[PDB]
Amino acid sequence: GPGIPPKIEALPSDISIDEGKVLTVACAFTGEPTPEVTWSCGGRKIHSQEQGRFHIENTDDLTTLIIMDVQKQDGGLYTLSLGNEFGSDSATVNIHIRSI
Repeated sequence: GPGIPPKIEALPSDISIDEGKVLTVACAFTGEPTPEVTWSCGGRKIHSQEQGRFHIENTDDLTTLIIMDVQKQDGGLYTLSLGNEFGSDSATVNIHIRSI
């Protein structure tokens, strides 16, 4: 086909979750060819780690950020960026971790 610039369908502005739980943030998108997905926090790319607490699952129209056993230190602004040959898009979600 002709190609389609990437577009984050929607990302929440804010999400609150209890400390100690597993956070799951799914976000739908469009783009052709499939956009490269980058999640970042503090200006730094988050890497999906088999043995860590942070995991990322990407498909052709969805990306899901997973944070296991969330801690207060995990709170903050997470940026999702999408890039392909026809353009880019980004959005930020503020993750709030609730005490106790």
